Amino acid sequence: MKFNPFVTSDRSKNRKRHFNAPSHIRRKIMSSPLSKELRQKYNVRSMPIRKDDEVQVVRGHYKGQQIGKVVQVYRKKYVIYIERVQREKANGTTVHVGIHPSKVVITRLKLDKDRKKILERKAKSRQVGKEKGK
Amino acid sequence: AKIKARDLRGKKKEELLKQLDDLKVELSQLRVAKVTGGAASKLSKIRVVRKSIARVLTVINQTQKENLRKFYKGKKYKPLDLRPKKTRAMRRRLNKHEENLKTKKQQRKERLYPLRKYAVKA
Amino acid sequence: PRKIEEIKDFLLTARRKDAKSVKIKKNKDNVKFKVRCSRYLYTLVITDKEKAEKLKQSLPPGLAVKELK
Amino acid sequence: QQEQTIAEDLVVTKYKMGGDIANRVLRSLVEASSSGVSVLSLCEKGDAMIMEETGKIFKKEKEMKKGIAFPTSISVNNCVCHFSPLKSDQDYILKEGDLVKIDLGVHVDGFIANVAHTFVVDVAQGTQVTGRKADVIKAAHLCAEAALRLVKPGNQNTQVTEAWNKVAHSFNCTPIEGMLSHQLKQHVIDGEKTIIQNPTDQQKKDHEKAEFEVHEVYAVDVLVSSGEGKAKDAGQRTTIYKRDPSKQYGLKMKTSRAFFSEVERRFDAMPFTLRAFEDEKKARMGVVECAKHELLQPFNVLYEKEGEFVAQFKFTVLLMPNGPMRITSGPFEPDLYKSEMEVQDAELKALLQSSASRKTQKKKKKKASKTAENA
Amino acid sequence: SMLRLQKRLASSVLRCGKKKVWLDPNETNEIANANSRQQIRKLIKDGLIIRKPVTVHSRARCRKNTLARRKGRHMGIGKRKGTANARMPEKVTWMRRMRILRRLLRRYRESKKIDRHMYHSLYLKVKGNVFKNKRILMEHIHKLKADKARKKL
Amino acid sequence: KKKIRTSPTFRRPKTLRLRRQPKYPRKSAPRRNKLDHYAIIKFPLTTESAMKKIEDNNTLVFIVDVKANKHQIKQAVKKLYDIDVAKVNTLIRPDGEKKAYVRLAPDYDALDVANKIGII
RNA sequence: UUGAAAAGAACUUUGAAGAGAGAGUUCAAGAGGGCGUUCAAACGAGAACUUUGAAUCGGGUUCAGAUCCCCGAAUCUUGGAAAGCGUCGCGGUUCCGGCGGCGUAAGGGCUGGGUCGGUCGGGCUGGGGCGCGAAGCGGGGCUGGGCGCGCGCCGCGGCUGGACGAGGCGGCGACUCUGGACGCGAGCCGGGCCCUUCCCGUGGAUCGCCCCAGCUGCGGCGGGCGUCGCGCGGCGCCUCGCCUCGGCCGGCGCCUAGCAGCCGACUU
RNA sequence: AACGCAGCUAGCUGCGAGAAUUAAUGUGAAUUGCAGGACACAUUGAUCAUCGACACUU
Repeated sequence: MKFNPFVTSDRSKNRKRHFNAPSHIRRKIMSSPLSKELRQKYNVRSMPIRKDDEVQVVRGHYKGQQIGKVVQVYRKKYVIYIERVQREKANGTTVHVGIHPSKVVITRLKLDKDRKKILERKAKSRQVGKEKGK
Repeated sequence: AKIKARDLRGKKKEELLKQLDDLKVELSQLRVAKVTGGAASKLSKIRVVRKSIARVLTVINQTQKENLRKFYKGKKYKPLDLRPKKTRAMRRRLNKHEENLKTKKQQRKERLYPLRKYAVKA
Repeated sequence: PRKIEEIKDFLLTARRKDAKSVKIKKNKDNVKFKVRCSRYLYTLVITDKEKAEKLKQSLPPGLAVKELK
Repeated sequence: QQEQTIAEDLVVTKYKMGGDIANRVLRSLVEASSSGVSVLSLCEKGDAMIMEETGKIFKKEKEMKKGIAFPTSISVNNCVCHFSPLKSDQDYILKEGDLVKIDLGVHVDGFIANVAHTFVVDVAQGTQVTGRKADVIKAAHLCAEAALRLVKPGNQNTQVTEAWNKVAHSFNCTPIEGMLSHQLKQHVIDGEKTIIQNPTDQQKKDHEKAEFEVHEVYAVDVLVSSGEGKAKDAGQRTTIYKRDPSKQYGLKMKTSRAFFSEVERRFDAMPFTLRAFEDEKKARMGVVECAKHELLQPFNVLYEKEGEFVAQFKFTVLLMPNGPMRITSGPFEPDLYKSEMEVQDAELKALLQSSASRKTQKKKKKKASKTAENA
Repeated sequence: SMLRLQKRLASSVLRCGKKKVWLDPNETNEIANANSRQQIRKLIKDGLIIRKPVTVHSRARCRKNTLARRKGRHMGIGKRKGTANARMPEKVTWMRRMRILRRLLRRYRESKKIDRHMYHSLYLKVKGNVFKNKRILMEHIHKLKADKARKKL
Repeated sequence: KKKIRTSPTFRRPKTLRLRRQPKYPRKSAPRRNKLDHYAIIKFPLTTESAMKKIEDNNTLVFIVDVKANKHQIKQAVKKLYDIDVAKVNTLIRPDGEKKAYVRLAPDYDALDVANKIGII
């Protein structure tokens, strides 16, 4: 179950540590999986979402195979905006629909120097998990 | 330009006062350009100048106080802010040297009769 | 405002270093000469108009002379 | 009632007489540019040549109104419109490869011609223009032909507006939100039956719908941004004002009354600049109160992001019973701009492609009308 | 349309009340755009805003009657409603007679018609309400002098 | 005949009083002046009845700090702009600022001083 | 406590509006923002009620502050008329929101209670001097004649722009009129300068006055007699009609049961 | 306790004329109602947390 007396299994406290959590911890709540092929180039399973990286929806009304990149990450409302996922406002103008980052898979990773750490930090920790089985 | 704080920390006082009192000119100009309608290209700069004037003054004061610590190091008395301020009742506490002084009678009873490490079998 | 009765002590009160201006007003009957100083506006009231054109000519230089007629 | 329409000969002759003097001074001033020519000197040179040849013509008759309708505006790369600098303002020595937009207008008898053009400083005759400059300039030029050929009587503002959107975003550029291309009439530089582009929801809910009619003279302005299409002023001083006639307010300050009376004695409801008063201090501290109490509408200089390129084309057009007719056109060579992006909507390709082979003569459209019943 | 402003400024520059301020009801629009004092003053020399004359409170009803009460036409027994001490104070009449009689008795002292030994006698005669008025004191002196000038004979 | 007292009351004698000469200063550095010239004057006014003052009365009007007296206002307008101040007036306005009516010298003109500042 | 997400209701239509009727979003609007005194006129849509009209001091100033701001003075006359105010007039319509004229029965009090000669304020005259129309001097300029000058009225000439008719089994050239602007024919007529001349300023004479010189009287009126005139008039005496121009001094002169005039109050 | 501080700000909140924060250390691409402007992301860093430096009107 949970054998730690200093973390809580409480409902109303787990919800308060979520809905007004600070915005750098709120970054890693908004994580997202990878494809089944990009878990083989790297050795990572999930990774926090970024401003500009190609992604696709897998659940919901906009379910499709269209690799459209992220164009805004909006942590105040726990949501991201996709390029070719919009919605015709009745006015004539066109707004975006926001979707949750647990519902999208990343098929292209915006890679620079800060990603190469956290993609190698999560990679080294999964070989240490395989030497405790010998 | 980029008014970086660690950049400023190698300089003398005159160019830290030079770069201050002209940054205090543009802040006065934007307050002129705020009472005449203005424009957000000018009025989103008011915070940029203010938090830069705050940045130059801290690099002055952190370097000023740094020289006062270097000057009163080996002194019997330091001024009443250059001496530490943990809390009030932890300054009334005895110093380390006097926190464990034993009388000459006391350190004879600890010399002749030390606590032995014994062990009782059964 | 003091009133100067005689002409001779009007020229010296006008040629002081602090006397700023002279303003001449020609009324119907007489001519009043007014000299502004630091503390007082001194007034010379004189009626003989042949002397009033003499006195305007007999004034020290560098002293403002704006007539009021 | 009293004011004549374009139903007379001399009226259209005065429209020609304004448009060609604007074209003559515009071509001479474009050719008279180089890397380095002072913008203030250019605006002086433009208003000097307009005053010079306005003093040349029609001087037998002492009461005819003619002269500077819209003063000379010389904008920059980032800049948007209406930049006429002052003496105490800071002037830009021009430089190789800079987007220069030249705008000016001339009125005859209360009949107004306005013309603006956009090009590049000192691209040589063997050298050619590339990149995002060429993208946004060919964007605005295809928006110019889309206005030139999508305005016909019976339409609305909506068709040309929402075809400009597709042209500029097939160039992946954006029309700036909230401009008005104006209705011209007798001594009226702006009526109400206008053209919006890219409107926000209050300014299009309140933009009253209308229909292009016959015997009608419109000025079309196109300002396409190579960025977001959301321009705003930056604190640069507005030096161009016009007098709004219906407003009545008696100014309390003596300075502003002297200013507003000199405006009446020099130009009635015509746009003007603050250089003309040559003691500008008194004019500035009068024009503060005048602009506050709605007595002079300003022409606010706008900018955009650092690194932008906003292209402008303004021309008037005349509605005959034949339809719209071009009377002024800025001197443009579309071949020199190399833009990889262009309009890709195939119907809009054929729509803009149709009129390219049409601009051959203005009499071939009526010459073949006798041949229609021939076979 | 609404001229509460222009009525108020007009009464200031005319230095009168708002009762006496006439606005021209035909040229309402020229008056109505007047937001300052100088623009009010402009409309006063141009004759649109006029200070009305004072209403008439003439004194002709009450000055004819003064000329008839100067003669005593309205005094009577039954038009008076104060005491004879309240109408004309009886101290003031005594305080008048003693001015009149002592001054004429002082006229005869330095004009040498009476000596001191009669002036100081007749002064106490005036004090004791002996002499009714001036034409009684005067010929009482003439009879008093003649017999005293006859005691010299 | 030397220890003599002709005064019937023993008044306390006057003993010597030394002055302070401390071993160490109480506070580290002298504090920096926070109400300098650039913090006296906050912004100038541009309202329409403030514009009856520049031409028609030869004066600027600023919004100055409440902790500033008329000598500190006069020393500031001269220091920022290199000009000559005739007299200053003040009133604390009901918003809570302090509106100063600084009048320039008659040799100078406030139409050109407001030109260099920028409310013109 | 809307809803998963604001996709929070485009557009049309009645109304001045709040409010509706179609339309649209949504699985859902049975989820639509706390949602599971009289009369007349004016402005306005609308009028018993709104607005307009009739029944340490002085001066200025604002939409709102002034003994605080500006200007000026400070701690009968100077201030003082250059300011206010009352009128009258010109210019001008957000410079104009500026400027000039003219004005400011009984009840009391005041003076003298006087004649005449000398002196003085004086009043008057002679010598000399002062102001001036005008002859004349310095001259300014709506006069009388000439000249550059209106970039004129009327008509003519040439240039250039515009427009139009006509035509081909998408192809281009020709013809004509007028507008601008100039020059021409002074045919026409309006505004300024040069000479005597229109016109004021200055000095001397008459004329009017004053200084010096001469006396304490000079200037003026009405009736009878005489009476003449080139609108203007006039003269000499007597006067029981006159003002004796008045003050001081000095022979000189006494109202004395007190007058003469002038003003002025309200009372019984 | 009082009073002040935001480009658009009244309340709550935060802060003290360096005034919805400065520096340093982690972290590593945003804050967000509208805008604006930084930000090669190692020629140094938006943001949030921390908090040991500096500052702290009456």
